[PDB]
Parts: sequence; C-alpha cells; structure tokens
Amino acid sequence: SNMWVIGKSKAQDAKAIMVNGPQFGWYAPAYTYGIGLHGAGYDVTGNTPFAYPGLVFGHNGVISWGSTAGFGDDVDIFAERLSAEKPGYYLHNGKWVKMLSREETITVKNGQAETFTVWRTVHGNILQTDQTTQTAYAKSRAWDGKEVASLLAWTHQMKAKNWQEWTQQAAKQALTINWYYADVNGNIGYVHTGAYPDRQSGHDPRLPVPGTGKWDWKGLLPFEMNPKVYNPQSGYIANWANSPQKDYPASDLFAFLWGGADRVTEIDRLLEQKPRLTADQAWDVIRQTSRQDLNLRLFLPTLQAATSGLTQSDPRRQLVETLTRWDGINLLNDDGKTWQQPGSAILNVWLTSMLKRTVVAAVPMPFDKWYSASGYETTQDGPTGSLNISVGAKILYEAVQGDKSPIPQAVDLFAGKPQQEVVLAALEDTWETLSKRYGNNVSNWKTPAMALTFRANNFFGVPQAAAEETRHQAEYQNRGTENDMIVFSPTTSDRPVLAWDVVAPGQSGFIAPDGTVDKHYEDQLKMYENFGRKSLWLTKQDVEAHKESQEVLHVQR
Amino acid sequence: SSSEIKIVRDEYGMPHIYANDTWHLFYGYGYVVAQDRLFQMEMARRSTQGTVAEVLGKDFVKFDKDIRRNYWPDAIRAQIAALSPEDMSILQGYADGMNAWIDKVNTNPETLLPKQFNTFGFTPKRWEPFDVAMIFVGTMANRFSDSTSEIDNLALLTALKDKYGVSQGMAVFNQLKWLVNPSAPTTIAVQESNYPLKFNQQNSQTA
Ligand SMILES: CC1(C)[C@H](C(=O)O)N2C(=O)[C@@H](NC(=O)Cc3ccccc3)[C@H]2[S@H]1O
Ligand SMILES: [Ca+2]
Repeated sequence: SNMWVIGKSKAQDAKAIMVNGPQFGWYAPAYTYGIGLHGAGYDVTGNTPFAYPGLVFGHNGVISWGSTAGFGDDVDIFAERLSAEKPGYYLHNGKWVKMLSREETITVKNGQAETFTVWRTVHGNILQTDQTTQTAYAKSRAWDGKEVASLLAWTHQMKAKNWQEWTQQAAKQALTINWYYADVNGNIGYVHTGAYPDRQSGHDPRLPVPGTGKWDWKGLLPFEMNPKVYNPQSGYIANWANSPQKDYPASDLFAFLWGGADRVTEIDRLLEQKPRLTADQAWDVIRQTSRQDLNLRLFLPTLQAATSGLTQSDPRRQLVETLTRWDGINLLNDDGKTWQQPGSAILNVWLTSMLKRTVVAAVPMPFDKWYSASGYETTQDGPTGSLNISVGAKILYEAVQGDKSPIPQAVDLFAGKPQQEVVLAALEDTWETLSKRYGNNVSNWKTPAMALTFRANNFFGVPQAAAEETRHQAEYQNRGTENDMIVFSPTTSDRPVLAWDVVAPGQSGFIAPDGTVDKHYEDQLKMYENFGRKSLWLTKQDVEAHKESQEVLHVQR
Repeated sequence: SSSEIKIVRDEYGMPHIYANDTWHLFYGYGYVVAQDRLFQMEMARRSTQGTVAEVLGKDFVKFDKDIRRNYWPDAIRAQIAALSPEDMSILQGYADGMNAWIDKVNTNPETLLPKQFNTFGFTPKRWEPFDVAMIFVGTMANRFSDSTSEIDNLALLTALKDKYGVSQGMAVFNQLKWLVNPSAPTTIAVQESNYPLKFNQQNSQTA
C-alpha cells in the first residue's frame, strides 16, 4: 500500500496534496465503498473498505486522511507450560491456572457438522499445542481489548479539524496502521499508530517468550513513543510499507524486512525529481510506480560491474546492456499481452538463479524455500496483491553491497567465490533459459506481461459474487486497489479542498433476480485502467448539482 | 426533523447521507450499503465469523474453524456493551438501517433479492451491532494487524544453530531476519527523530 503527502514547501499551485494507494488485492464487487455522511457532527466524503462506519480514505473540507499497513511488531507468542497431570491448565506466576475455553459447532451445507474447542490463556488464544513438550502457544496481540475502540477512533477522527484533534484519535486506534493527515493550510503529518507492548528487558521480539510469568509484557508503550512527524523538513511524507523511522523494528514475519533495498525509494526519486509537484504530477506518480520493475535499480549496478570487462559479442554483456538502456518502466506492446522490453523476465530469471546460488544455499532445508522467490511469481490471473522486492532479494542486496551494508555477513553468501563470478554464472543461466525460449535475437523477444484480475472471491478466498462476475484487465498495475487524491488550497480554484477517487468496478454490486446488473455495476472499470478518476463531492450544493437520484426516509428509533 | 434521513446518489451512484442525529446518520449508511452490496456484505459477515460452510459446504470447514480459533467473540461483545450511548448508536443505527432494507428485500424477493442469493441458495437475515463491528474486527484487526511467524522463526533459528553452531547460527539469523537495519529508507527522516528503544537481538528470553 502506498501514500505520498506533499506539504506546502513541495506543492505547486496548491498548499498540500495527498495521494493514497491502499493495496488489498482486486475484487468484484469493489473492495471499498464510496460514501458521504452529513450531520450529527460529520461532514465527510471518500471511500472505505467493506463500508466501515469510519472512512479510511477521505476528507472533511478541512483535513484529509489515509492509511497504509503499519507492519510494526504488535504480536508476540507465549510458550505456555502445560502439565499432563492437569489438562486444561497452565503455569503462570507460580500457580496452575485454568484455561478459558468454548465449544464451537461448524454447521455444513450438505455435510455433517463439526464441533471443536478454542482455548485461551491470559496471553491470548492458543494457536497450537505440542503434547510432546507439554507446551501450548498463545498468540498475544497488543491491541487485544481495543478492536472496537479502533473502529470508533477511525470514525471519530473524521471530525477532527486540526492536527491536535486528529492525533487525539490516532492515539486511540490500536492496530498497526500508518495514518496520514493533510489540511487546508498546507500542514501535513503522519503517525505510525497502534498499541505496542512494553517488553521486559532481554525480550527478542522475533521469537516466542516463556508464558510462565517473568516474560509477560509490562504493559503498553505510550503514544509519545509512536513514530510520528508533523511538517517534516523534506516537505513530503512517502510510504510503501517501508519503515516509519530510524531504529524502529518491523513485524517479526520472516519474509518481511525493512533494509537498504526498499520499493519506497521509487516514490522518493519521483518526488525529488522536481522542486515542486502539481496535483497532476502527484497523481502521475501512481502510473509510474505502478509500472516500475523494482529490481532494476537495485541490481543493475552489480550487473554493470560484473560485465564491464566483457567483449561486445558476449551474451552476458548484451543482457546487461539491454537493461542499461531501460528505465525499468514496463509498457504493453499493441497485442495487449507482452511487454515492450524483456528486462523484467531477464531480472526474474537472473535473480531466481542468484538466490539459488546464494541465500538459498546458505539456509537449511526446508527453510531454504523461504528465500528462493524472486518476487515475480504469479498466476495467469496475475498478482493477487502488490509487487515487492522479495525477502531473499533484500538479503542478497545487502551482500552485494559489501561493506557499504551495516548487516554483518555472518555467512558469506557467495561462499568464498568472487561475487562477479556468481553474477556472471547467473547471467549465463539467464541467457540459456531465455534464448532457449525466445531465440538469440533479444530485440524481438516479446515477454509476457502480467495481467490484473478483480476476483469474485474476497481476500479470505470466499465467494462474494458468482465466478462469472470476475473482471479482467490486460495491464497489471502495482497500485492501490482504489486511488484517492485530495488537493488543499489549490491556486486554480477558490475551493479550500478538491478531491477525486476511483472505486472499480463500480459503486454498486447489485444484480436483479432476472440478471439485470445495476447501472453503477461497472462504470468505473475503464477509468481505473486508464489512470482516470472522478470528482468526490462534499458540499450540499456540489452534491445537489451532480445528483442522480434521491430518497427521503421518515424513521423512528 | 429528528426522524428524517435524506439520501442523495451522485452520477457514479455514490450515496450522501443527511440526518440530524447519530443513529439516523448511520442508519442511512447501513441502508444504502444493503442496497448496493448486500451479498458481498453477507459473505464478508460469514467470512469474519466463520459461518461460510453453513451455505457453501465442506470445502470451507477448515477456514471457518480457523476464523473461530483466531478470536474470542464474547470479548468483542463485552467491548460493545461498554460503549456509551452515542457510540453504540453508530453500530446500532448501522445494523438497523441495513435491516430496514433487508426486511424490504425478503418481503419482495422477486424483484429485490440480489441474484447471488438465488444462485447460492439462501436468503439474508438481519444484522446486529456485533455483526457490523466484526466486519471491521474480522478484516482490519484479525487479518491485517495480526501477523506473527515467531514459531517458524524459532524453527529457523534452531536449524541455523544446528547447521552453523550456536553463535554463528544466531549471527546468521541476524543476517537473514535482522531486528533493525540502519540503511532502511524511513518515512520520517533521521533529522526529525529516531525511535529511542533498543531491543534484544540474541533471543535472551530463553538465555
Ligand atoms: C501481512 C499481510 C497479510 C500482507 C503481507 O505482506 O503478507 N500485506 C499486504 O498486502 C498489506 N496490506 C495492506 O497494506 C492493506 C492495508 C491495510 C491497512 C490499511 C491500509 C492498507 C499486509 S497484510 O494485508
Ligand atoms: Ca513479535
């Protein structure tokens, strides 16, 4: 998920611009829901996932807000101490304590129901039990007990009219989420919100802690610790699921890292390119980043260094010159199905070969397969979410940085060989693999482009529509599922705020009994594909001037 | 007046609710959701409470068991019972608005029931506050803010120490899954500020 907020000192013809691209995967009907709420203290417009009461993406005419996934480590596992003599108990602060439990029966259409039990300790629900070591693992969330407060904070924040009223609500949102603020005066801000545990000294957050008592969290850290910034000196706030702040630790997921190779750098390059950005240039960042191969920038230098002494006819060398001449931006050919340049397939095969020879080889099976992905893996329906630099490629980027990297290379991933030799051997494999598939004439290689699919199964894998409602787009775009932009104090308009969005396939998912789909069932699908967007109205006069229908209800509670 | 709710839809079908009090504002929002997305919302409800197999069959049993094992519904319920009357009106008004449209759907299903209901063979039931809250809790919290791989991490560290020895195993774990990496591009520049805490990075909870 990405976001870029451009403050007063970086914006052109406006005092601030917020562009958000939350990435949850692509679905039919739309993952988010467009809604405007006016009365009872609210005056807001935007769209929000699953039509939550609180809009995640929107504005109120004074301020605007948005989110990206936090990925802080707000979860730890406690290894509970069990005893075969006292089934259903665990040891905590010197006493055998009774587990809480509940029975659940799964009813099954045309099948037999199944009943099972869910157990929970003072540290959270039990995930799994090892009866062989009399150990139960309980999953402890720092936000446990605050989920409803979090929904409410995301709703009450829509009434804030300044940074202080908004951070008072940011402070009550307990999940791990990056929230962003922009306002009519051109102030911009960011808070890595959430509840984070105050851990005992000695507690390594990437691994389980004893659940017997001495390793219990001391409580939660205060809001003062949450990473946050208001009107940064750079003039901008950019995020693409990258670290919030120097020395802040990422989620403990083994496949997730914040390191020198980060795709957020592609946003930085675009914002720093020109002194200031207009709203059209800021919106144009979506198009560019959505087509940007993320490995080119990282590995092109190492590839240019390894091939720089080679003759012109060496194919290892000609693969790298083809990359050198490219800006990493993928564009479809006229067939609607292959990319104009072969660079991503070259980087994918090279990288896959490099990981196999380096990180994969240093890690014992079966854990080696966690570091073998190149980051280009997809189905013929196309990527199910955003594309990122893989975990193994981020680790290989440290190694190929040598002593520019702050991470001690405890194991030489190149195992005693010169890095150049390993790079060149991977290049030899790439030439062989690709020239076998497409011929020896690189310039006519028409490599397959990734495609995009608005799936009829929601993100859980569960049908939320019939399978024929799936929608298909030729061009995979590494962008938000929805995109929204808010402009504050534009110099080209008298309105304090202008705002746009795109919710595809459409606002409505309704299909009548006879199969007649709604008029708003698919009228934002082409707009989505072409980087278009539609106006979001806030004021009564704008709404009424763009009115299509209306209903008045008379209801008594 | 107090009872009046005006709904206006723009040219892309986007609804704008006008009301005078919290219950009525959220009631209009739940109503329009029920019009636009009933089947998606019904299915998100079943996904967040692990009741999918009830309508889709055996291929969803495991998934429903995994959803119920990942949360403690009574605790959510106890959080809703602690809300002030203004906050409870957000969730009650939303469930009641949906229910108003669902009630009209099941009274005239022949023109109003989403076709998907007929395809998958079942009809929608009313909603309560807990259900609205779980759409949020079951997505944002219990799925997007709930990630840990610590048991797998410990199995990786174990294999690393078995392959390289205790000390090298642990330094190789710190090379593959570092706690922090100072060269990471940060949303807040170092000149603004840096996180003041330092963490253990040798698994000293079991030292
Ligand atoms: C851990 C996840 C299952 C997954 C991953 O990397 O495995 N992530 C995303 O795609 C990213 N999701 C988002 O950025 C979506 C989002 C969430 C909250 C607020 C805005 C955007 C995270 S979680 O889904
Ligand atoms: Ca943890």
